[PDB]
Amino acid sequence: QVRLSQSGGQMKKPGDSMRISCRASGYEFINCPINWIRLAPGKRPEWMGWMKPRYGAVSYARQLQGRVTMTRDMYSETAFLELRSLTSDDTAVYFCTRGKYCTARDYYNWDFEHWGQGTPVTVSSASTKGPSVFPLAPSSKSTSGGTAALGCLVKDYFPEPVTVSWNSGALTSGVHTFPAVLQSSGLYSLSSVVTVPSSSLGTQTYICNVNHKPSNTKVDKKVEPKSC
Amino acid sequence: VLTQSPGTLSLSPGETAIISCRTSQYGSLAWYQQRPGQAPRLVIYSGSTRAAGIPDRFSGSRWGPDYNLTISNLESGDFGVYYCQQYEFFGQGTKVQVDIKRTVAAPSVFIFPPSDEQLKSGTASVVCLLNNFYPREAKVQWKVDNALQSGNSQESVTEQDSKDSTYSLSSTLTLSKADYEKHKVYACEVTHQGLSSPVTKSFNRGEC
Amino acid sequence: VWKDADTTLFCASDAKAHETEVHNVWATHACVPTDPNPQEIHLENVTENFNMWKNNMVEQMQEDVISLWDQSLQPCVKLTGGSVIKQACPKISFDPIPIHYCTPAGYVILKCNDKNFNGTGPCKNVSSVQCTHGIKPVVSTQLLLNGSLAEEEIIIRSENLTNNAKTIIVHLNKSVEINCTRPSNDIRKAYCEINGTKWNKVLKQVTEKLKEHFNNKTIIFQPPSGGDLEITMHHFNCRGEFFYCNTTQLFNNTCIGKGCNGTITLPCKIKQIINMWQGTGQAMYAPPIDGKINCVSNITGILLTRDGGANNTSNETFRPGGGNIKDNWRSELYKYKVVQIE
Ligand SMILES: *[C@@H]1O[C@H](CO)[C@@H](O)[C@H](O)[C@H]1NC(C)=O
Ligand SMILES: *[C@@H]1O[C@H](CO)[C@@H](O)[C@H](O)[C@H]1NC(C)=O
Ligand SMILES: *[C@@H]1O[C@H](CO)[C@@H](O)[C@H](O)[C@H]1NC(C)=O
Ligand SMILES: *[C@@H]1O[C@H](CO)[C@@H](O)[C@H](O)[C@H]1NC(C)=O
Ligand SMILES: *[C@@H]1O[C@H](CO)[C@@H](O)[C@H](O)[C@H]1NC(C)=O
Ligand SMILES: *[C@@H]1O[C@H](CO)[C@@H](O)[C@H](O)[C@H]1NC(C)=O
Ligand SMILES: *[C@@H]1O[C@H](CO)[C@@H](O)[C@H](O)[C@H]1NC(C)=O
Ligand SMILES: *[C@@H]1O[C@H](CO)[C@@H](O)[C@H](O)[C@H]1NC(C)=O
Ligand SMILES: *[C@@H]1O[C@H](CO)[C@@H](O)[C@H](O)[C@H]1NC(C)=O
Ligand SMILES: *[C@@H]1O[C@H](CO)[C@@H](O)[C@H](O)[C@H]1NC(C)=O
Repeated sequence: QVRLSQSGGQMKKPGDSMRISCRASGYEFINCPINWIRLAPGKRPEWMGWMKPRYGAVSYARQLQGRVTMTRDMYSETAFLELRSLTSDDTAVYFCTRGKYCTARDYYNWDFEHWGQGTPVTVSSASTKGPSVFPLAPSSKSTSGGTAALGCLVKDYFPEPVTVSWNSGALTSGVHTFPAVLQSSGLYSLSSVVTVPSSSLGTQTYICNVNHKPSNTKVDKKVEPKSC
Repeated sequence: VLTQSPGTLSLSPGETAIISCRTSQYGSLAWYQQRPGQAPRLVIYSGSTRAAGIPDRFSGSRWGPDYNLTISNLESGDFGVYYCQQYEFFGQGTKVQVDIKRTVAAPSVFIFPPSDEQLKSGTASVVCLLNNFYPREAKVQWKVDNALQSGNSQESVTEQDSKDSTYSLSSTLTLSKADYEKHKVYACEVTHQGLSSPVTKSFNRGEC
Repeated sequence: VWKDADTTLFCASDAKAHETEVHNVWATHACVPTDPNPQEIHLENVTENFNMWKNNMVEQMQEDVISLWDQSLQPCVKLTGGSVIKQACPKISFDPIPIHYCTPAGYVILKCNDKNFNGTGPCKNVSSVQCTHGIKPVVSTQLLLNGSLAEEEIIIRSENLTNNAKTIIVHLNKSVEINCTRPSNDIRKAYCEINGTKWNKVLKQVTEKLKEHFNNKTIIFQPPSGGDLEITMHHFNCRGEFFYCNTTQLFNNTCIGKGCNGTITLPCKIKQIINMWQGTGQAMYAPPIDGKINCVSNITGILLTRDGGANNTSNETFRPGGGNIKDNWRSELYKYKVVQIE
């Protein structure tokens, strides 16, 4: 039975180098190539390159030329991956793979039947930044028989996560806190909203409580209708 | 070179998933399944050949450059992300997630101008909320002085609500303070099965 | 009526009994004398499909060359499987001779005679023969040496050009000499001389042929991306000594775009600790012999790999390949296939 076993996950900073291994067994190691594929949530899986144990022949994806090195140890039947100059875009789960068809005479590299269990690698700055919390105000005229929407926009923090509660958790009904998005700036943002009876806008006070543990930040923001 | 569609399928157990991949080149096409927190698994290779262990509910077809993976009678183990592959090239992936059926519900639409507090920062964020709707499929388009906007918005969607089985979505339009003050009318247009026509919520910048 | 089949071929040669040369001695015990009057029957109105990349003649030649090297080029030390084997390693006489492969009774070899045949697909002029031409079992990487030349144009060979995992064989129609030398009185230092005028013209023609197969994209050469010395350098055996020559200068993109004309001298070194192409492990040999070590060869082919990746660039990058010695035999056996008569 063919098996591929990979080294454990690791956390890196920008600029660092990473090294992972993949130990193969259950077949003749030199008969077929080993590939490296990285999966990042939301992105297409990316082929990094293959390596043929025979003489350690390699082929690297063009876009990774100069940053990547694939080697192997013949005795321990182990393949190795090194990736230099890490950035946030390198955050991914890394797999080694081998084709389904592999004999002593012939192979087809690309039908990946065999995958290692995967090696998660996170590449992030050690710096932290607290959220900016802006209100999302209801409306102008209070309709006595309708429902109003309000919330607060939680912008430009790093890293994940932030959590939001309302009135210190007293208000839960109709609350939607959205999954964060990663902005072009490299910083995260999310929105938290809640629907409430429009008749309570002049009576009830609505505070969103924002928590961001990495920056040790807790901020309360009162969301009220704009005066005009 | 590999165009996989759609991005997301929201289906109930028992239904059938239809996933398609358009190619432009020559070679055998494979399909992979990635279950949550697991390594990808070879499902199909060479267009329609089922890998070992794969039940016949999975089947691959091909018409011209269009390859299709159809999964009949969906089970729990079938949900996850699917990828087509040709040589070193992979599709963007299709997320097949569990959807619980309910009646059609139109979204309540709300638009939020940028805060005055934020406008001090030099940036402006306009938020559009689509609240409590079903099914998941919804289109949001931003218009600024009746001009279609592209590349300056991001959306986020909630997981299906465990109580009323609805979804909610927020779209954020981000502009610079200078670019924001250049225009007057800001609108988000919402199209959804529960609306007889697309609904537009808007405000005129400045006036309250 | 015949069908494609495989069998146990026998070998023929012109090995001499008085020669102490290694290949000769092997062929003396393993082969029969060649036929002075070989017969070739040209088949009319006969179209046959060939596939050089799935030709089992190649598998048998591989077995023979391994057996030859194993029975001759015995290392002082054989480092394999964690264990250490110490044998006697005397200096030998080494010079590959032509070897013919032939079919037994009931089987015949079909030979493709299309001048522009690329290795796979149908063939119009087909002939019938009992034996192949004389093939020298030259073991090398990056460059094919002392082989046959293409008839008409330069021929690009690959099981599938769209597949970056598949080796590319460039078959030249004009040989270019390479003159390697280890002068007498660092004893392990050597060099190869190549006429830069002939090579750069040939190399230019190679890029133009590749343009035809890659939509007129910019064709760029690069040194290997990594691997053992046997493949990152031009590896070959001359007079029993293992040579490792650096080929960075042989693939000068500047000289195929002034001043590059002249004589190219590649830095070579004779190693004693080598990785065996038999897929075994490491072998340790004696220090090089004294005197002038020299051998002149014909570059008749080039082994290339093509870069891949999720890109959109308008240039294709090629790098000197090799390491799979079975490919060396494919480059000569490409026009032959074994069939069985009923
Ligand atoms: C080239 O590869 C395709 C699949 O990638 C295969 O179907 C075809 O037979 C190959 N061609 C040759 C000549 O081997
Ligand atoms: C193939 O056919 C032509 C025409 O009969 C002949 O002249 C040519 O020599 C043949 N090719 C070979 C290699 O014999
Ligand atoms: C060789 O010729 C066959 C038959 O026309 C063709 O299918 C194949 O693509 C060619 N291969 C190369 C490498 O040109
Ligand atoms: C080398 O090439 C020349 C012509 O360029 C040829 O005459 C000679 O026989 C070749 N040597 C070999 C094949 O050993
Ligand atoms: C070799 O082939 C090339 C085409 O790739 C051609 O330009 C050249 O004239 C040929 N050499 C000959 C016929 O000697
Ligand atoms: C090969 O080069 C050496 C010097 O490096 C020279 O003496 C010899 O004559 C050359 N051989 C040929 C055939 O040109
Ligand atoms: C290289 O070969 C050319 C013929 O192609 C010849 O005229 C020239 O003299 C050679 N160069 C040297 C330095 O010998
Ligand atoms: C080959 O020679 C070039 C000459 O500058 C050198 O830079 C390169 O490192 C050499 N390659 C190897 C594998 O030693
Ligand atoms: C290519 O030739 C130029 C000009 O002779 C030279 O400067 C350069 O080093 C050469 N490139 C190599 C040897 O890779
Ligand atoms: C090629 O053949 C010539 C004689 O035909 C010989 O001197 C030379 O050593 C051979 N080259 C190799 C690498 O065997």
